[PDB]
Amino acid sequence: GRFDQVGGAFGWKPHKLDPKECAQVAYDGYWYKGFGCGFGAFYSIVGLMGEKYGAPYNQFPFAMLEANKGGISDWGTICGALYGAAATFSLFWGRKEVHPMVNELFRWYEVTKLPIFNPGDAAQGVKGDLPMSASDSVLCHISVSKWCYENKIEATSKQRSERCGRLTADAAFKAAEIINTKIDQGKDFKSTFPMQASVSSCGECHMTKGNDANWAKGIMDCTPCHSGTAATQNKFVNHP
Amino acid sequence: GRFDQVGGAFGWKPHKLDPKECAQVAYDGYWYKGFGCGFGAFYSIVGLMGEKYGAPYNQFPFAMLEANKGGISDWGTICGALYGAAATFSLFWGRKEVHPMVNELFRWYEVTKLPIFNPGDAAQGVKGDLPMSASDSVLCHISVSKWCYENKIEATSKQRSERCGRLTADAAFKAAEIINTKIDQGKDFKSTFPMQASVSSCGECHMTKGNDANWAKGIMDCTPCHSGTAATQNKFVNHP
Ligand code: HEC
Ligand code: HEC
Ligand code: HEC
Ligand code: HEC
Repeated sequence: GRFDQVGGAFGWKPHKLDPKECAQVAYDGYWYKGFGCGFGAFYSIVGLMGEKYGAPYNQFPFAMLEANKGGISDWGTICGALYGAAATFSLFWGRKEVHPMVNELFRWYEVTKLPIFNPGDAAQGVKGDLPMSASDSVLCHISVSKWCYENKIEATSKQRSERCGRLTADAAFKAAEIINTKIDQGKDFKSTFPMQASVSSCGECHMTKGNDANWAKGIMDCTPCHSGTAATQNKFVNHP
Repeated sequence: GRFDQVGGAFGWKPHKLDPKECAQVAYDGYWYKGFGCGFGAFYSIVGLMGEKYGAPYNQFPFAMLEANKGGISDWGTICGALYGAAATFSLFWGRKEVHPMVNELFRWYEVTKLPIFNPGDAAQGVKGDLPMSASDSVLCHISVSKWCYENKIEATSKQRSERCGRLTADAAFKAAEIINTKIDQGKDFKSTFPMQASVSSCGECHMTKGNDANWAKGIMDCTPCHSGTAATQNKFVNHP
């Protein structure tokens, strides 16, 4: 009936992946027809399962993930690579089970200095080395803008598009490892990245049912936006 | 070949839909197995097309959209309803064409007071009117938290669960209108919502090629985060 689907909800069969292969295809996918972060990462997971094991994986409308490029048509929201990777988890597991998987993928992203991946000369943007940094944000605007600012590189530069291309690979690689670990540990799976400090402490009031201050939703690290930093001071007045 | 898909990229045949139908369906879909905002929205478009026209629409793994519940596994990033609705656009059109569609849907969401949709006695979460407001953000965290704060409503209440359900309906409604208009107008589609003030004013420096300060990526309204409001001041020291 209505709301149901071919194969049932979360009824696809997961298959272990080769993280190295994934990082690679994700990076390549990123440049393909200029589809981007979401497409490359998504494809490196479900796309590779399709090439090796056929249906249902190979029946997916892959380019739909172009939607996530630039945090969804340049709105700079969720980093496309992150969505593309986490979305695949929902093809196999449901809400309760996917939560710790995305928590690990997302918390890892906030703290790890990236990119790590290097295509060598398979580089389609700029060959070379790129500065690494921890974004402390799963949001594209924050991740990209901070890095460009800090490194005096333009968000239009071939470098930042090379950077996002490599990040797609790192996220693909990490997501792949998480999928593998999930297949192994079954319903025992646990995130290896503990809850963020700010999330836990602020959460005491803002994310605890019954609390008079329990208004907030979202477990992104609170630090970037709620720290009174120069960046978050009023830029609409006296801002050269 | 690798990276291609059944039907070619953006190869689906779009069909006009009834906005009021989608709104109703999206609202139901929202509660179905607790799948949420992204599931209802996406389904009310592609799902209905499946029910009414068959393959390929009816072949889609709908439950994957549960990935988006609560701003992606409770992370509070892009609102599930917005992503779910926008995603559908990429099944029929390429990024060039989709950009103005997402721009209108997202801008519409920022400036419009919601929710509008009212299931009356058919409310599946909690019956009754709900306070409306413009979020100024396509991010579930800012949208929800600010609304709970300003109305003193726990983010864990049925009231807010009901609000997000209604919001899903509004989003689905608007996306259908956009899709319909896009079908009629073809390559001449233009968004009714213009670029936000802060984005083009701040963008003059930050999102313009060649300018030293060209570091930012993202066309979200800059006001909530770069205004030095009470909210963005340091909440880590002397708070509350
Ligand atoms: C409970 C002991 C709290 C902790 C821990 C933190 N906050 Fe809080 N916050 C609390 C209350 C009761 C209130 C409202 C009344 C008031 O004191 O003004 C707030 C309000 C906020 C706001 C609103 C804007 C403001 O005026 O400050 C924000 C955006 C907010 N709190 C953020 C926040 C963050 C991110 C925290 C951790 C770093 C944090 N609060 C902890 C109660 C408590
Ligand atoms: C930036 C992307 C943010 C992150 C990460 C977190 N919050 Fe936030 N929060 C942000 C803004 C710009 C706003 C809107 C403020 C406004 O104009 O109303 C909010 C709002 C909240 C609120 C509600 C009170 C309010 O000022 O509206 C709370 C209680 C809050 N945020 C808490 C908070 C905590 C505890 C977070 C970490 C898990 C968190 N926010 C992250 C921007 C951002
Ligand atoms: C050009 C005339 C600009 C306009 C208009 C705005 N910004 Fe800006 N910004 C510009 C420069 C050259 C710099 C360099 C540092 C400085 O203070 O001179 C910046 C920097 C920022 C920053 C980060 C650095 C900081 O002050 O902490 C942010 C967060 C930023 N700008 C945001 C921003 C927004 C939101 C604007 C509109 C309200 C805005 N800027 C306009 C140049 C120009
Ligand atoms: C909140 C959800 C945000 C919105 C909407 C916009 N920006 Fe932003 N911006 C925000 C944060 C938390 C940061 C990181 C600050 C840090 O600690 O480094 C940024 C960063 C930028 C930058 C880079 C410089 C920097 O301070 O790191 C710029 C130039 C900037 N933001 C500009 C800007 C403009 C013009 C926006 C609207 C189109 C905009 N930001 C929205 C948070 C958020």
